[PDB]
Amino acid sequence: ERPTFYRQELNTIWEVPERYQNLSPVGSGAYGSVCAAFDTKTGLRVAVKKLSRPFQSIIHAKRTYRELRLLKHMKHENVIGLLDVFTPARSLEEFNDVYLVTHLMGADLNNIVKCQKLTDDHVQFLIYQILRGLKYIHSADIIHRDLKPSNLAVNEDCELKILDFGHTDDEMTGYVATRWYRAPEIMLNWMHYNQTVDIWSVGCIMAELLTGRTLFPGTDHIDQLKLILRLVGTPGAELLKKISSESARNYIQSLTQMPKMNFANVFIGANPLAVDLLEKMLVLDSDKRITAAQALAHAYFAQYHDPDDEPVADPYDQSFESRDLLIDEWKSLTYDEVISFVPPP
Ligand SMILES: Cn1c(=O)c(Oc2ccc(F)cc2F)cc2cnc(NC(CCO)CCO)nc21
Repeated sequence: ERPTFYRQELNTIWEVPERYQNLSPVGSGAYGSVCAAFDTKTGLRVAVKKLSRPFQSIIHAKRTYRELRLLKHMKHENVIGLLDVFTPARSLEEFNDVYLVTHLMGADLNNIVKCQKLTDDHVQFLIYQILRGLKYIHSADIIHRDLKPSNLAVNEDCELKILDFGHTDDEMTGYVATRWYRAPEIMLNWMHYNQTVDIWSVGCIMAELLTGRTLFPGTDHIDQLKLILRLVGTPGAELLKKISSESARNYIQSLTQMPKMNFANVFIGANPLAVDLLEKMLVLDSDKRITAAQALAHAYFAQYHDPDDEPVADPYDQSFESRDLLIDEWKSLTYDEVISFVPPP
């Protein structure tokens, strides 16, 4: 049955089912503003995202469909999930707004690191959960592509969820956290990239949790690359071949060759098992990076690793990605997905 909706001006008029009370602006998220609220039906504190102009263009309509598809698929402890999706619309003809509901999270990882070192046990637990969530995400052939501490949310008990999985040129420019966790092959568009871009990001995050400091705080793309290459060495012939961009490969070759540094001398005092994992994650050749599944079985996570409690995802059909459709067709697909939603247990 259709719930009763009530109206409220927040951020824009918000029209939500009565179950959602005490709506309070919480800021911005991916492609829309977020409100905290109390779900009287479940007793949960929730985050409610209203999408801004979900169907104003083909790009927007497809993006709307994409986010809804991704959130409906994800059913994992360490990945943001969909508690509810609703529209005040009674039909496709009047359908123009989409609201997404998930758990309200207490803080992001930026708030926790706060210029300070975490204990080795904290790093173990936090990275373990990230890799557990990434194993799940990657098993569905989904790539986050933009993992960073601000996308990693935690509750009081340090229970972690990954948000915003699956940025303009300007916001990737300069001394910005938006670029600091990006694998070099995506930062400078070396090649058709895969899942392991996210493992690079995990290495950057893990090192930051260990030192309290940004691993590669480049002032720009070029500065960041030099920072990266100083640690991991300049690419060898083998990797150079795989750089399908003639232009990028040519620039790479202009740089003075540097050997990989000793990670034990970079990360003084750190668990040698942590050092070892960082070495396996922060490999320039993405083909050779440790995967999430492999990293979970690494000795560093001995006290958390359970092969029987690290689930994979159901198959995720993303054939729509290569599909060209009109606005109203993307809208109709989105509508179907809203209508068909079944709330989690
Ligand atoms: C920033 N942000 C979102 O963009 C966000 O996006 C959504 C995704 C899917 C969805 F169905 C609904 C959403 F709102 C959810 C969300 C939940 N908790 C929190 N809590 C934050 C504390 C700030 O009060 C800390 C983590 O940033 N922030 C969120």
